Amino acid sequence: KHLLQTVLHIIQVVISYFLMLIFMTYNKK
Repeated sequence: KHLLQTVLHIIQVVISYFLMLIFMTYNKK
């Protein structure tokens, strides 16, 4: 049941790996 139960963790890394790039851009000192 709940196939997202995992995807959630997946989207976690990616996002956790993307934000690190976004934040830099959306940092807007």
